[PDB]
Amino acid sequence: HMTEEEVRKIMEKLKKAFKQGNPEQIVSLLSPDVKVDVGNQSFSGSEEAEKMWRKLMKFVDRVEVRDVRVFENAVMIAVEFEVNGQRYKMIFTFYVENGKVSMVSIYISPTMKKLMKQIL
Amino acid sequence: HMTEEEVRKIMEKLKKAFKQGNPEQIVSLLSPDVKVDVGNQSFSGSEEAEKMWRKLMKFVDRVEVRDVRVFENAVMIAVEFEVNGQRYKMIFTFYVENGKVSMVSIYISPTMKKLMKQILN
Ligand SMILES: [Cl-]
Ligand SMILES: [Cl-]
Repeated sequence: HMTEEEVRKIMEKLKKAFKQGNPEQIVSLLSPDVKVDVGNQSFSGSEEAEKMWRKLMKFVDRVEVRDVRVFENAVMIAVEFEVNGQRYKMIFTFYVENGKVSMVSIYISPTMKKLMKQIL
Repeated sequence: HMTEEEVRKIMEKLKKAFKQGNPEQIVSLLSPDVKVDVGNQSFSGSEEAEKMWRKLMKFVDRVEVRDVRVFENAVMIAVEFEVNGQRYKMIFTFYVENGKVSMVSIYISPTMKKLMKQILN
């Protein structure tokens, strides 16, 4: 259980990590047993989460935080990604437990899934 | 891509099915290829989703909606379930595509983890 102010803190740090593009910042906010579900792929590790993040960031030329909201212990972040001149929209949901993200839920538009399945 | 007004209609239908009892409304909102992620388990297809949903709702003796919120194509519902005298907080995130729910993400309390394991297994 975390206070409203507690969740807002991680939110601002998650927001700063996305915009500035520092991957180490993102990873430090994840719990060691963080569960990441995105599309058909699922990841159990925190170190595995970092691997998939960097594997995505190596194709992304431009990151842009569109909007950020906080619902209970969830932090939602709308992100636009530019890959090969093309823009894509992703939705991230970070569920926080004890000051760190315990679960990450990412929505992927059908056209994005193609790219993820292509540029894999 | 769906308009803000189109996502709100689904939200109200979702909100209504929670403020009321029947899960028969939520299954009608599900896409045939819907993906439900609860705990470490994932459920694919409306058939498996309607099964998992029904089994869970049969364990719940009381439902209270704490809050509802819309964010892009995502519908968030904060709920309190009561199973065997004990009460648990949960969050439902419904991702909408073309008027139906393509993906459902369910967060549960750590204290509900063992209990959720018994129901689904
Ligand atoms: Cl997109
Ligand atoms: Cl907008």
